[PDB]
Amino acid sequence: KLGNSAIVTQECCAYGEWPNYLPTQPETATDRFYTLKSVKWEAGSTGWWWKLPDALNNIGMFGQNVQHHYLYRSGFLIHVQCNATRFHQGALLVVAIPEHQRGAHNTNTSPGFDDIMKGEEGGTFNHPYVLDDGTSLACATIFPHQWINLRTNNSATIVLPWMNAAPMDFPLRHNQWTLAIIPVVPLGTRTMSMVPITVSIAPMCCEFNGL
Amino acid sequence: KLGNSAIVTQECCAYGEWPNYLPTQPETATDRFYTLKSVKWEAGSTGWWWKLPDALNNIGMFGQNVQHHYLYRSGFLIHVQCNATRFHQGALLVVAIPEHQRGAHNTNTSPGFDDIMKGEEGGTFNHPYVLDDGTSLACATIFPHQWINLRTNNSATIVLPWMNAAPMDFPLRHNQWTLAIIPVVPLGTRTMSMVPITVSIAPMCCEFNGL
Amino acid sequence: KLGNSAIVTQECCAYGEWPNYLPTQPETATDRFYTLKSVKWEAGSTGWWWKLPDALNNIGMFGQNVQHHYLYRSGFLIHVQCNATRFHQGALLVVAIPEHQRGAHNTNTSPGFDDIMKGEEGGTFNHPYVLDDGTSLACATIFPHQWINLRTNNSATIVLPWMNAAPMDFPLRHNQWTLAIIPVVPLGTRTMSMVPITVSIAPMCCEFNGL
Amino acid sequence: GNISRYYTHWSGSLEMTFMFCGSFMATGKLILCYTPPGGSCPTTRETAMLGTHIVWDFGLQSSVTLIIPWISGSHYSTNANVGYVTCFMQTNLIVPSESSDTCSLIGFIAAKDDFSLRLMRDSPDIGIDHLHAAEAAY
Amino acid sequence: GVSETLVENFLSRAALVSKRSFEYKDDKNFFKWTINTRSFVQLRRKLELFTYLRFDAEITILTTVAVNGYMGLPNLTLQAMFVPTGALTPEKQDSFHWQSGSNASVFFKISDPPARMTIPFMCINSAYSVFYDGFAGFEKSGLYGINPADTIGNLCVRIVNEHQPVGFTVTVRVYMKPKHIKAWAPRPPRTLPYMSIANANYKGKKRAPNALNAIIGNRDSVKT
Repeated sequence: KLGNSAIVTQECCAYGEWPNYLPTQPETATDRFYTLKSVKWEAGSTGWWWKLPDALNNIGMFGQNVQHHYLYRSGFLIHVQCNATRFHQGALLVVAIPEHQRGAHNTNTSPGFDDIMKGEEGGTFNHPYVLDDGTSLACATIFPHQWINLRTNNSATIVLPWMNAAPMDFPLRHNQWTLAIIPVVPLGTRTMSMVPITVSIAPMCCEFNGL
Repeated sequence: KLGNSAIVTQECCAYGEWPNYLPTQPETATDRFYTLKSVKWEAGSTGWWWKLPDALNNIGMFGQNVQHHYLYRSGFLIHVQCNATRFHQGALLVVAIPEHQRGAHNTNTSPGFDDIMKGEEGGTFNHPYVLDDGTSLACATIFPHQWINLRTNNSATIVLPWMNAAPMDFPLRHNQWTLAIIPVVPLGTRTMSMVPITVSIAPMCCEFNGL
Repeated sequence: KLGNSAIVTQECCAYGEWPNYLPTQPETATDRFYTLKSVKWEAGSTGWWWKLPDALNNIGMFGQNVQHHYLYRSGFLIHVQCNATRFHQGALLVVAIPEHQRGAHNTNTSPGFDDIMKGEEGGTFNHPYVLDDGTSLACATIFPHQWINLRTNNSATIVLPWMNAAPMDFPLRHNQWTLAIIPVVPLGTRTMSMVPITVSIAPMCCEFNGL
Repeated sequence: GNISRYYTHWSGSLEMTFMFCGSFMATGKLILCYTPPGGSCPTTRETAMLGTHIVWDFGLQSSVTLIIPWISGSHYSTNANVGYVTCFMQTNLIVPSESSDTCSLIGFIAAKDDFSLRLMRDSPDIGIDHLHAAEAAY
Repeated sequence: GVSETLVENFLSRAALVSKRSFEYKDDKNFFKWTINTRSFVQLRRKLELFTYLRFDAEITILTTVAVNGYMGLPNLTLQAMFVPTGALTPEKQDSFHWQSGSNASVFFKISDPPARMTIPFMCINSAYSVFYDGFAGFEKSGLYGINPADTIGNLCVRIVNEHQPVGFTVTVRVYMKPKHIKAWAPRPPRTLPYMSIANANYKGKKRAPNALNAIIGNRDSVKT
């Protein structure tokens, strides 16, 4: 439970690291679930990707601690929930890619500022089979990942530790992680369904230096 | 759990006799679930009957221990599972008839070899109300029986001890038991459904004498 | 004494290794003497060779454990008996050649499948003086060997341990040993005699992996 | 199978995991046969009972784990017969009138603790053409 | 090592990274090379299995010599000078910057064994960001994935001897070999062919294998 906004209930972690503080350390301002917009998962939906903390420069006391702090240091605690009934079938891969250097298809030109920086809007995979960077989705379970199989569960929980070689980073140009939700098995029902996928990001162990 | 083929999970018994060895005694060869074919239960399905161990002369290490052993001695542990959803209605009687001397309707001629010996194919009741032998289904709960009521459960489990006056028997001519599945309450849904009924037979306390 | 077939009575060993198990381990199925056909030793008989375990793919519970097991692991206990009277003279060398890479005479072409694989039929040396592979019979007592001198004895016994660099082997393509019986001193009597030579192979410490 | 293409001899128990991804009401059984190498690939479901196989009811379970045993790898560059994992229908697919009638499986594979790779060679996967920013590091 | 699957053993095979048959006669009289991971795609695909690395690269300059289509091969003196990510590179073959008292040259002859220096962990951060999801500097014009805390350095190599060296072409091979490798956060192996040495673009082959829509070569049916 994080912040005055009681949203979801957690205690799956990642990299064996529950976040601890390894100066401004927010614990009631930023440590709260910033629920994003719920994206409509249909039958022909390819994927979605949110680059953290680029998705949180806009929203909340974390967003004020980006515009008023030059260097940040934060781990995350993320929570994806896919509210579908007992007649929907489908499977998501909620994968959290560290340093997702995306690729541009078929050209020699690197991605620009308006292909990598989206923010709260998120984005969408174009070739999700190779994760938009030439690798493979079939091997993409080496990351911190979690399965939303709508037969079994409908929710996910990944913890994202501080993933930089640097001790602290500046937020408006670099993005550590990349939450990415790829429907492996596409959604099915006979009526032919816009099932929503709600993403709540909660920062953990925030530090901010340089007013 | 019997054999390298982990199939179903049990511990209902019958005749107060969990099988014990009262010479070749298979315990990893034959003691395993020989899953038969799943028969389609529809609305106009009368019944099904499998004469044991005539259904298992073909299949497996038990079938090699029939063709290479003159006398056998085995109890059984049987398991019927009827995989239907929460919209199917129906009720089976999984009855296990010892010495099911079947009858031929309307004639003075006894049943032949190709009316009693079927094997893996099984068979089907013609007049299930009298169990094809002039008795009655309404009194047929005096046998080892079990109810599959698709409202409540969908599985059954009967244990079949060694049922001979003789100490050991020869298998290619005599059949002790007769697993018989009679749908009392026939299957119902509005679409007008081929619900399958899967039968797994596992032998217990196998003995074989006479190579 | 091995198996239900009591054949011959033993306790000479070889390589200092009485077999022990260094998964399916037959001890009553395969551990038994598979008596082959008795070959007629005459005056002009050159030799006989049986590649083990190619001679036992056909015969017995070992033969079923070849066709139903991909990898085998077995030592042997072999027994040659040459039943001739007190008027026959002669001497056999019962030699057990590990890895008998045979040779084809006078040609550059390697032996095929139907010159190496015979099985229960056995085979016959063509140039027994060089053991069909260019070496020498005069030095062939470096193997596990045994002398049947019909003046003194008439029987032989060799124990064959597991002779592979590999831990387990596949049987239908490789043959470890090669029992070979070469009459050094040819058989003699004045009438001008088809003295038989009976070979009993008993496996020891059978292992079989891969159904 | 991308780390083991940087090597020559692999050996150890793999571990397959399948995961049914249909609706909550979808019932039926799948029989999952492991054919050991050199054996016969099953076609009839009844002759498929030869080695290790499991009847998997995906009405109850949603995921099964199928251990493949020791294989020992390239102990014989040459085409051959090295195992099969075979999955037949056992019953049928029983979905209700509202769920979609075309369900789906996905399958996973992980080596276990006894997996061992040795003798290192370069991967055959990568090669082909000229790259962009050629000689731009000079 | 204990196993051959250990990361110190998996990556520290010495790989060729540069090869410049530079022609010296009487800018083009020498070569430099930006030391980067992205040179040869056999090693590049192995370093891009990981996100963060920390390796002491050793550099083993092998210098050959060959006569063009005079019977003896002259034993020249060379200079492989490691310019880091700091001060200027020599603009000419005999400028002032070769005589720098801070760039650490080596002075090796051709007839010696191959020269060998060990460039240490050369970064600002605690690891090499192989993949960088950000932008350099401040502008929107900073290219994607180019971190200034990733360039190991430069390696300017010249022939120390004077001109009129006549048409014996000098082919210089340079072998990088990581040491003390500590590797963090592994990644999926790249399956599509490369486009540039700068970024992770993807095009695929025309048909499978290693294509965009099908990575494994197509069998006929699922029951094959």
